[PDB]
Amino acid sequence: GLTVAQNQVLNLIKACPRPEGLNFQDLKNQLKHMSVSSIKQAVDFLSNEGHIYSTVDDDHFKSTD
Amino acid sequence: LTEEQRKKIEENRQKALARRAEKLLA
Repeated sequence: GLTVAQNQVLNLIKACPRPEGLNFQDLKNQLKHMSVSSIKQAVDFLSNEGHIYSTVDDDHFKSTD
Repeated sequence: LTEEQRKKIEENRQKALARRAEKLLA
């Protein structure tokens, strides 16, 4: 039940293979159509639903998929 | 990554997979 924007965020996280995952700057770099609040909300939703988790700190994310 | 960082990441990975299972099961 993902919005278009949540799916876009999730796809970017899925595509980063680094063990610490991608970071919030990587999301801002790519998601140039989205407000910072929308990116943050999508990260919250994805994290609450178990699609992603934070890794080395609260600004880095990896997907469970 | 350091030992400690890998330990924390794996704990986080398991917490998230747990949340996912709960959502898939509800």
